[PDB]
Amino acid sequence: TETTSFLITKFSPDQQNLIFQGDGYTTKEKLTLTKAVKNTVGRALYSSPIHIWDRETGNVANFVTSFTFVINAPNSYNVADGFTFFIAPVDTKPQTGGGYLGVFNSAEYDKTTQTVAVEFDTFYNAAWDPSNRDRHIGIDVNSIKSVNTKSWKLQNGEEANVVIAFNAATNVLTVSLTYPN
Amino acid sequence: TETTSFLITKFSPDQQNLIFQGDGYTTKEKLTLTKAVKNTVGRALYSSPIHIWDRETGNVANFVTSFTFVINAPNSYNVADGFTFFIAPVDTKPQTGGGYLGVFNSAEYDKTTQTVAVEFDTFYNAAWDPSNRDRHIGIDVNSIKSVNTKSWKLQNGEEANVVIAFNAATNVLTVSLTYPN
Amino acid sequence: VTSYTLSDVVSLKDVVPEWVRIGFSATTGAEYAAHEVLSWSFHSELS
Amino acid sequence: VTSYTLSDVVSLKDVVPEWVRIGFSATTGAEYAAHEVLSWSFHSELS
Ligand SMILES: [Ca+2]
Ligand SMILES: [Ca+2]
Ligand SMILES: [Mn+2]
Ligand SMILES: [Mn+2]
Repeated sequence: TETTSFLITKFSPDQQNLIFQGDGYTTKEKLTLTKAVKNTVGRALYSSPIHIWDRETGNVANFVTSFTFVINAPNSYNVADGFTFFIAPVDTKPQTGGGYLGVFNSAEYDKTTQTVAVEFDTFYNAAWDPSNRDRHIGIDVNSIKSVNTKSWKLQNGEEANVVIAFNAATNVLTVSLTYPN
Repeated sequence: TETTSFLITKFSPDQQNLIFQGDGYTTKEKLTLTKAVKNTVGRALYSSPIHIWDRETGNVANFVTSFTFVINAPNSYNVADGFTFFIAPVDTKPQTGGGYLGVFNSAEYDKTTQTVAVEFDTFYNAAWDPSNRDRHIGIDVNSIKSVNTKSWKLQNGEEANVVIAFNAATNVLTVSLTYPN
Repeated sequence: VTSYTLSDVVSLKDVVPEWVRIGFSATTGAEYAAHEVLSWSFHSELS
Repeated sequence: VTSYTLSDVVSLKDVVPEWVRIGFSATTGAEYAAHEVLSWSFHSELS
């Protein structure tokens, strides 16, 4: 059996257990991925590699992650790109920026990307986002073109509570986002 | 609040969440620090840095660790050097070998070492080990000359269950070692 | 209280490697916003 | 069952840095033995 757990309820300026990429950094007790500036990318990864499936046994891990995040845009009409929680190879570096969310490089399935992401997408990319043009949550598998999406109304500046859980017996990934009002 | 937790009951051949130093590696689902060979050192560290105290608040962490270890000597009367659980700076590398256990460099107090270790010492080093010559458990603070020791009878090839706990309220470090017999 | 839920089947074993890193990413374009995380907890169990 | 206990006061704040790595070390000399670890768990909580 192998378990990994961590809880961080307030970030420190020297958070040595995180890996920061691009614009990512900590403090005001918070983790900042991007400031409100154009054409940028920030990522933050947990330091320890996680054993998510076992080659010997073929077992796959159950996991749950909870986090609170905020998007703060100058006006709620012009926001861009979005945010993701992602699972990727151990030595991942930032992928394409902008609509690709720093996690993918195409809208076609690329098996070498080897990444699963839960996206909170704030900008409609005609090439691949839902034609309703709504902001949305999406499950992404080796492509920026989600396997499934749900329309989501962004509450600018509000804390969003998210829970993402994976059930190994069923291979079901569940995502929940909750705003207090 | 910040918590870090892990459990490993079977080690994999490529255990990417540990850092290996010297001869350490994993095999037959066990972590092997040293094989039964002369003059060697092996160390294994959990990958993620651990936040043990904070300069901002002055808070110190409570921690507990459980492990089961085995010492297998070809001859039960001729053993040597010992084994330790330790806490050290993030960039820690092997120190002096043999009776220094790969963690210390001197019997004199060296504040720069910044290491606390719990030793399970199997070989009497006349310069600093207890004069009774008994194998012993010890608490080591910046020196190979333990601050406190307890005689221990090695049980060759037997599994030892160890619990080490630190109580931040009192600054007390406790070690327990148990053999099925 | 406003909630959003989404679920789908992902065969993790066929997509990601045996060992992974987890994390967050955020990006901006011509349009932008700050993206911040206030708290994070994670637990995994491999039997 | 055979058990041994030991304790002492160690002012951690004064000896180790704020961030640490934890682990095991073993050594041999002219006399030797294999040193192996079969299981390991760890929990820390910083308030
Ligand atoms: Ca988009
Ligand atoms: Ca000794
Ligand atoms: Mn999308
Ligand atoms: Mn000793």
